[PDB]
Amino acid sequence: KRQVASGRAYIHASYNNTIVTITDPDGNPITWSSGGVIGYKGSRKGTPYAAQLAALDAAKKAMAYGMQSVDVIVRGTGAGREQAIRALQASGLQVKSIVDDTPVPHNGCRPKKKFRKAS
Amino acid sequence: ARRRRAEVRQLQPDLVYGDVLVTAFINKIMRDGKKNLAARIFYDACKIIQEKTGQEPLKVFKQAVENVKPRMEVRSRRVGGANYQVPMEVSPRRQQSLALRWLVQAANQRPERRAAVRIAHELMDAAEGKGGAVKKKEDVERMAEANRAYAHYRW
Amino acid sequence: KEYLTNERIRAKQVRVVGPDGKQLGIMDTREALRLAQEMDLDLVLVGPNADPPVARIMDYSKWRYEQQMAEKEARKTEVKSIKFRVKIDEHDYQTKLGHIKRFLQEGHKVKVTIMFRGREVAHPELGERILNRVTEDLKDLAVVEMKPEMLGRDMNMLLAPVKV
Amino acid sequence: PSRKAKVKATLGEFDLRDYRNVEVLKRFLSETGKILPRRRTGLSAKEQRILAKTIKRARILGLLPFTEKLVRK
RNA sequence: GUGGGAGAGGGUGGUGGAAUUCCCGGAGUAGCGGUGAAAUGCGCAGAUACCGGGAGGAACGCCGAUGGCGAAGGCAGCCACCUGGUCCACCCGUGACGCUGAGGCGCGAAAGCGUGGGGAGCAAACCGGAUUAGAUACCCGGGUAGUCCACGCCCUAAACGAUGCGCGCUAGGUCUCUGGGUCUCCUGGGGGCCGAAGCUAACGCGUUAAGCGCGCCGCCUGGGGAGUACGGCCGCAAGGCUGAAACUCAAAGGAAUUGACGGGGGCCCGCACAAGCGGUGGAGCAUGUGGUUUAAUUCGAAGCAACGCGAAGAACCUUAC
RNA sequence: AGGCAAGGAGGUAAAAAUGU
RNA sequence: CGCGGGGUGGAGCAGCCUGGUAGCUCGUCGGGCUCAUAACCCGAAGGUCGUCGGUUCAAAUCCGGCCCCCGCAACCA
Ligand SMILES: [Mg+2]
Repeated sequence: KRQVASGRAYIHASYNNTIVTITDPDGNPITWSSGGVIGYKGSRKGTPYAAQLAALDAAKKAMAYGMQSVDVIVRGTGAGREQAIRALQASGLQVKSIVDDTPVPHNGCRPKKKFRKAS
Repeated sequence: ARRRRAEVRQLQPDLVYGDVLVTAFINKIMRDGKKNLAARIFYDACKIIQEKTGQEPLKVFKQAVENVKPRMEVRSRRVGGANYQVPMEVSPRRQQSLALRWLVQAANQRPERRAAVRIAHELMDAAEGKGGAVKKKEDVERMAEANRAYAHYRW
Repeated sequence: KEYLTNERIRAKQVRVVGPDGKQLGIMDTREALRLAQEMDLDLVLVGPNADPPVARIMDYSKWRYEQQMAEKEARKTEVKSIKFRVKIDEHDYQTKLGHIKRFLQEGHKVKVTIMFRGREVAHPELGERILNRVTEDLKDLAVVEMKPEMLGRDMNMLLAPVKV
Repeated sequence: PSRKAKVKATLGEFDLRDYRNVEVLKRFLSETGKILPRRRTGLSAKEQRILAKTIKRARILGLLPFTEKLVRK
């Protein structure tokens, strides 16, 4: 319904699901695909093959909206972000440059009890 | 078992074709220790094949073998507390063995009277692209690329 | 509890049950599918191996959700269990009683199991005496269902609430 | 373990306490807005500390990137 | 004293982005979140993820260290201020002015509690859901006190180098910082690591000693009773300090040493698993066993390693009953 | 491209109670 | 009896609600883990859905009778 040709890919990479959101040169997204879109409702939700599949799905979706040029933003390290990256590279997609941006706080609030003991 | 890579076995080649594959197949066919009965059966099957699909009865066999082969096969490992199916590659030798086994299995779960007949039909099927062994191979293949979820454990 | 959905019936004469209770009669698969499409629903095969195969025009996902909920609620509404002994004393007994009471209040069935070993001679007797006393104590919020059941070396008492 | 591009030695003579010069300290912030350590910088403890202070000042100003983004991977 | 020098030392006044969450605007859709697995949980009044803006509140990633400061608790964005101690060089001044410290005053993490503010995250109590035989727990989702600031208390501690402070002396080496130097190497002052002597119950320590001394204080006098009871004192209260007995037992304790074990780490092995064929387990029977029964079912064998075993020959005999 | 590494990762993450 | 909700493996229920599919938890039975027990693991035995019918091709289920039971109603006299 929309279209833009140039743009970004965002990979939020958590434990439980490797989420891929694909977006325009401004910042408003076109489509997003997850492990739970193509099955995978569980622990295997957060799994490298699953992530790869999700990425592929996202790419396909992008291709339907007439999308060519893609810049890569990895946000974090969930289990298969590398796999996802590889998939993206593969898809016959105009894969530009690879960029890693962490939402690591510059020591902010003391987190939950599963990031605790790691101080 | 943790020492040696332990040897893949040597077979004395065939007494009609001069091919170790054939001998292996015969051995596989052989339950209860009667090669000198099962080899006759194999010969009969070959003859039947020759009669029906006007092909070389060695060539047909080879074709069947080629058809029944899996490239990504599935295995069993307990990781995380729970057992997950692990899909990975097959060594050529091992793959061949597997194929042979599956052909054998197909032969024993076919319909007709004399075993020779069943074996012949199975061979024909394999040559074509369908059958029981072929079906099993396909199933195996499907089991991989669907459970490739846990294919981050190459072992 | 699993059946084949949408175009997935491998038949060329599927009998169409509508969304109300009707028997619409003996129809095609394609026609059934079209009917399903018309109501914004899907086609479920509820009795697959007969003469004319069964096409029920229902909502599948919702049905399955309902089924899953049913399966859940039934098991978890629960049986909660306490394991005593032959030789039981006072404070411990009181504690156990309290626990049982708490469980009852929660809204769950109570089960009193005893673990036996050492001369099956006056094992049923003491077991009965203690268990019956327990029952007597909690004949305010709990009642008796399966009376003292020593079945070899497996004694079990089942206790159900007064106001669930 | 860092052993080919000793970041102290390659860049010549200068002052540590000059924060308006950004290309001089561009050596010292790594790929991200992260400082290089003693195994990478090749500075005296005291000297290193001074450098860090300077970098912090620069960050507060703006000149040197506060948090950058890791290109290539 | 002059002359420097390092420092997250301490307080006061700011302010810097990353992050979080909140709230809008966008665009977007069916799940997200979670986990050993899941469920609660939130999401079609459109969540999550994604960009734009702010609203807040905390804490400050890297540098960062095994480092530095402080008496100790402790202390880290960064600046500014006020301000501690310290260390050196000069040996310039004073001329034994020192060292300790019963009491006392003073500080004194974190929690608590009072009063008011703030309130994002976290998060006792508390409610959930799972785990479970039971779960008041670990796992997961909320969530209030509280964390934060201010005043005022409290004042305990693995307040620990489990090592009081002061000085002197007694082999080195090595790294670490920090100063002075005639600056490939000295010299001082810290912080570690390895060790001469020596000590010590050893482990260890070993110019930062637990060595060898002296000085002065603190406390020890078996464990448990018990940091309790009584009193006294302090505290708004929690409690704290101070500190017994009666009784009661022949051990309480430490170091190591063998071994034993470990749901400790490495390396190996075995038909141990895997890979493979085919059985037992199911059918019937053949046995032997348990069990019962019975006049007697002779006796023993007990997880592997008892169970087609002693029995490699029970009609009598055997043969014990 | 390797020789040995120096680091950031997420897989190990089954739960296991006693004595006739 | 007046009205409504249901009777399901030995006991409690999921299915009834969309007509085909009756499962699970506990109890009995046996083995195995084990040094033994607990749990555990795996099964065996155990219902035709109170039940008679009808509807329906297939009834647990839609529906009616009856048993009933429960809950209520036994009120103004
Ligand atoms: Mg048992």
